[PDB]
Amino acid sequence: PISPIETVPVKLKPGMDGPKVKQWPLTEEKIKALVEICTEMEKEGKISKIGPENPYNTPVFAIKKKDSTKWRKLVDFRELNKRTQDFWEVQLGIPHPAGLKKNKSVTVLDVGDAYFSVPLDEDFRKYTAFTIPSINNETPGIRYQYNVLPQGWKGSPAIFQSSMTKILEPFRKQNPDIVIYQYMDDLYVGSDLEIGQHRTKIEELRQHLLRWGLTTPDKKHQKEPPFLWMGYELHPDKWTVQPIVLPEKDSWTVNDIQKLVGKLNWASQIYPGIKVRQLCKLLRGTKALTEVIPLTEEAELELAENREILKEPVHGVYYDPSKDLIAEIQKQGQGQWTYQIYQEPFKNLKTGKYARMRGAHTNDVKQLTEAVQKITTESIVIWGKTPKFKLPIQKETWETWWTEYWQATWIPEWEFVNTPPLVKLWYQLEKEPIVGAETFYVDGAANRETKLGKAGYVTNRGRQKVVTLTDTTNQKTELQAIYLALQDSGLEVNIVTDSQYALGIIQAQPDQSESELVNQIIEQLIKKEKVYLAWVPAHKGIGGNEQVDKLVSAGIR
Amino acid sequence: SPIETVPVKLKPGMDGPKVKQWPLTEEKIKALVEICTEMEKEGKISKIGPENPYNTPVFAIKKKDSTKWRKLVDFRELNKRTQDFQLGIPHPAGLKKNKSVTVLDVGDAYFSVPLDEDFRKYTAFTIPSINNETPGIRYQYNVLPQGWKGSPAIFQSSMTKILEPFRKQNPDIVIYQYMDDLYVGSDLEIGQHRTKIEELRQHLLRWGLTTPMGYELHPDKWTVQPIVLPEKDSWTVNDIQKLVGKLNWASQIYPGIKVRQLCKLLRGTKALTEVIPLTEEAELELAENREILKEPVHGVYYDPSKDLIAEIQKQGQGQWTYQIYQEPFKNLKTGKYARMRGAHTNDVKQLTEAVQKITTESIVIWGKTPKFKLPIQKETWETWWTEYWQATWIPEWEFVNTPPLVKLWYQL
Ligand SMILES: CCc1nn(CCO)c(CC)c1Oc1cc(C#N)cc(C#N)c1
Repeated sequence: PISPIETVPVKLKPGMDGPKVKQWPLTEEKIKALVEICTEMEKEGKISKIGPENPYNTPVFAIKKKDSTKWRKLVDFRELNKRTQDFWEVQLGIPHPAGLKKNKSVTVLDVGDAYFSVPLDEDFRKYTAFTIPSINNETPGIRYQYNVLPQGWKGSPAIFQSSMTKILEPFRKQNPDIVIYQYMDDLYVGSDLEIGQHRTKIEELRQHLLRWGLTTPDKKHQKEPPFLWMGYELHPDKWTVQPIVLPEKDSWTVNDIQKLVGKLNWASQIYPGIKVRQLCKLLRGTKALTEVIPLTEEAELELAENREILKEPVHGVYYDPSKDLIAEIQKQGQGQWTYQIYQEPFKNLKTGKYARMRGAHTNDVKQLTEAVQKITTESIVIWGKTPKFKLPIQKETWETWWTEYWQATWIPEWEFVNTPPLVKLWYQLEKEPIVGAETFYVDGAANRETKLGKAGYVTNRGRQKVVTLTDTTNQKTELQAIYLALQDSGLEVNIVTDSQYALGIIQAQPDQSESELVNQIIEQLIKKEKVYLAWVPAHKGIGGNEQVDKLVSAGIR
Repeated sequence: SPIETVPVKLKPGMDGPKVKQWPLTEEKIKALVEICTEMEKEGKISKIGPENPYNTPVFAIKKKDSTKWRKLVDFRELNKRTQDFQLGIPHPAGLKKNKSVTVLDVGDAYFSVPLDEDFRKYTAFTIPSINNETPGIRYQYNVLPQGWKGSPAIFQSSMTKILEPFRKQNPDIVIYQYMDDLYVGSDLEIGQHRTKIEELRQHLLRWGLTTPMGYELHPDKWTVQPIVLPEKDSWTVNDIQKLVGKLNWASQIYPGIKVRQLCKLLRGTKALTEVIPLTEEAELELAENREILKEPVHGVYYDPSKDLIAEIQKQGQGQWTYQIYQEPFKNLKTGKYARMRGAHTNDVKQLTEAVQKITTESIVIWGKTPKFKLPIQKETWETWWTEYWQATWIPEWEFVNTPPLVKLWYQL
């Protein structure tokens, strides 16, 4: 059918007019197919013959699907699409199974010949003009135009969507306790009614839809659980990921590892513990797709650990709006975090992992906070509410960090859970200068042209040292200088730098870095018993800084 | 009750806003649906089709002394693409000098004036749904929308008529309109002041707008807090070094600053804890600088062609410092914010309070909101700001990593 729904007024982009793309001369066979295909469509009101007036045209083509000798009609709307107004956006997200509410009875109804059952604005049809060419550019071809939403046109997905929304509205009002999910041409229906009433409610729905030009499958034609939906396997009381097969292979290509990471990240939705970090590392620099990449000992271990996890089929439960959501997070390793969300202890609605920030100097407290934030966002999207957190960090550790950190931070309602490895700060800078501790005045310089540099210090105990560095930057020398002072100092130290850069890094109590150097410094800071770090403006009559600036600057301009 | 609509126009080349809707809680979605289905019945808004490619974000807030959900539309994009907002509202310089200023929400007035038919499209917004089960509920405005700077610009004519009697009766009272609010300042005793506000609400009442003893500001008692120089008997190298740094920095703002005498004390590689007696010379320089820091700042002047910028620092113990300038260091205003009894455990809560306070002051002083540099993670702010937000307006903001020194310079 063709829905009796009021049409959506459509228009071309402001300073633009309809397409006028000439018809390529087509094969005798392809021309025959188009004629019959179009005759059928015309008979169903999908298209209509047009006068010579209409100056618009869009190319037409014909292709046959194999294992069958049945032709298909392809229209190239690339041009019309460039000229068509921008529309809204069908949806801002895809439903996640974990968000699906528990309902005794569920039915899937797909809207049949979707796009073709919806009318197109009459004032716009003129722009959908296409021509079946005559055997060898004989004379005028048979000219048609669409009356319905053309397959592959810009506004079809959005217009169909709206039409369905308008159609479903009255039924929604009269049946507030029934869930209907609109997804493309599909339609999923859920209720807490016993079959009987539900099949009746379904039938009533279909009748309302049919009364509006939309065909659906009848009982015996409806799909049965499990439902294989957009990568998922849906059962009435549980869900999981579509059967994942980890390819047993000797020699892996970039493409193979890419697909592997993909399936793994995908499986991470329900399978807890999946680690992908070591595999991603191999995908650095890549340069090729068919190039084979040898697996590191670490990747082989990671892959093996993943296999074990995937050997045992895991399932997810559905959402109960009456119960609270609980999210638990655990540290898997170096910058690796996993979480799980449930309502009833250990009956997971969903799983996930977190492993961001490319080592831009961070600690476990910052990471945990980031993971909490990420989880919070997805919970709002999926369930419309934030979960209660179970964190492997002491309230004391948390308060100490937050109160003293420069950035405003805030975790929703959480509770400590003794699940090792626990999150903690590995070292802490002193609040005031240490009495009876050597004071190192450090500094570093680097020549912009030569990339050569010097790093060193001078103490109050009269000590001195100056190292020469190759292929360095000002930043690296400043950090080198601090590293030097930490190496030659012992348990208690006061360090005075002129680098806001280094002060910034160290103050944030990092425990991980992409910089081998910063790691040296961290490793060294952990060993100390007491460390005080102060800053002074450079190029001033400031005793100490004024002097290190000499030996470090000499020979390096 | 339609009238002759004011034809609105986007900037040449500029196109309507296409800003994504951020996920909202079920609680807020429920509230917005209830509010919107009611505004639709009243003809203020109407459903729209997919042929409307525009979108503006929407949220749900609750003002102070209010337990009823309110709709807050984030028109920041549309506002930037409008002006028009052409015929603006002049900012009175007398407002910042009043003994007291009262803020009154007059947003309910805008729903009387119909919006230009050809502009309506640009006011489109979406009510999202949980787990994207349902496609968003789409609407657009038929009347002047709250939050759009075009509404007060258009409503000026009617606002001046409403206020004419009250104005002639109290020609010493200053009335400033900014977005959905009215700023009313007088030098009257608090008693008369409040009495005059009550009278003003009656005038507004006669025009259908119930304008509810609102937030009371005292711009007189606003004094730019200095940079603060310590006051100790004995000083260490560390203290002088901490002082030299602080002054070295401040010297970039206040020209009259000197540091040569103090720096003379810091010579040789001494231990940080070593006590150092200050020379009588350094004593003067120090005292002399403190005097400079008491007074404003010579050279800085508000330039109406340039944007206002506000930086905030977390000081700890519920304390926050902030600075307003148009060009870095050239501080037009500096201040402080201390957590009010309740937020005893929330950084985001305190930061949103501080932002609103600073924004309010900017409106009073310059009649413009500053662009904020927020010491927080975007996603965190994005997730929580609406939880404690109570203003009808929304300033522009960006997220930054506070330079550790800056905290000290402004530390109190
Ligand atoms: C109300 C729709 C619905 N609820 N539940 C939870 C049952 O307790 C399920 C699992 C079977 C549904 O079915 C879908 C089937 C397909 C398919 N094919 C897709 C989606 C979605 N989203 C949902």
